[PDB]
Amino acid sequence: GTNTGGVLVITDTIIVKSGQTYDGKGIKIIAQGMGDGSQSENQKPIFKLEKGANLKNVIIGAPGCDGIHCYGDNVVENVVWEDVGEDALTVKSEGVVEVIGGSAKEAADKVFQLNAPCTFKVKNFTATNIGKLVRQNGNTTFKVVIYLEDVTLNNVKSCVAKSDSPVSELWYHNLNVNNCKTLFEFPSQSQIHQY
Ligand SMILES: O=C(O)C1=C[C@H](O)[C@@H](O)[C@@H](O[C@@H]2[C@H](O)[C@@H](O)[C@@H](O)O[C@@H]2C(=O)O)O1
Ligand SMILES: O=C(O)[C@H]1O[C@H](O)[C@H](O)[C@@H](O)[C@H]1O
Ligand SMILES: O=C[C@H](O)[C@@H](O)[C@@H](O)[C@H](O)C(=O)O
Ligand SMILES: [Ca+2]
Ligand SMILES: [Ca+2]
Ligand SMILES: [Ca+2]
Ligand SMILES: [Ca+2]
Ligand SMILES: [Ca+2]
Repeated sequence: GTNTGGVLVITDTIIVKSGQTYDGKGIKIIAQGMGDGSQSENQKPIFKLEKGANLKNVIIGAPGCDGIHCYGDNVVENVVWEDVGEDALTVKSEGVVEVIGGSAKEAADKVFQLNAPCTFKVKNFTATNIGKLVRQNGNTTFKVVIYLEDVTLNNVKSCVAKSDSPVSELWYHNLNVNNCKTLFEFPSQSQIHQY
């Protein structure tokens, strides 16, 4: 990537507009004044992806702040979270959201937080030292469908995925998990399927 070795220091959330692709070309981003990457719920996202916005080829350095906010129909490709903040990426509004490539590390709690009905696919992705890979917002009963395809996880302190919704589903294909308490916390294990 042509921005590789550059560090971009930002002081506000980067807004990517509907239909646009923000291509970092390998830039590393370090956010200032947007949060400390703790579990405080009051930090800013590094990126806000409007519905139909895409993001690719960015390394997000510490502090991870509130990661990437996705408003739906978003492709997030080859994004590396060096040090996840409060959470890495949140689905804020309905649509399809795909994380393809990249990796995440050092998530004290969630990597992916799903706050609206969505189809959420994680493909060709690695994560190390995480609490949960995927959480549907606690105590909600709207439907998410999660796909984990070619995903490798190491050191999962809580679980791979958690939902409190009976109608939600998780499908996985080529999922490799090392050092994990419990793979899935859903109302019923029959919500979890391979393919
Ligand atoms: O980001 C959170 O703290 C959070 C997200 C979930 O939507 C809520 O259910 C709640 O999660 C609890 C707990 O508060 C949190 O600290 C961690 O232990 O995960 C829990 C979980 O149920 O996922 O808070
Ligand atoms: O709830 C749903 O819409 C779906 O649930 C499962 O995924 C089932 O395999 C589908 O055939 C469809 O019924
Ligand atoms: O009900 C609780 C709220 O949704 C709040 O906890 C959210 O902000 C969520 O943790 C997140 O990080 O998006
Ligand atoms: Ca948290
Ligand atoms: Ca949170
Ligand atoms: Ca958050
Ligand atoms: Ca962290
Ligand atoms: Ca179903």
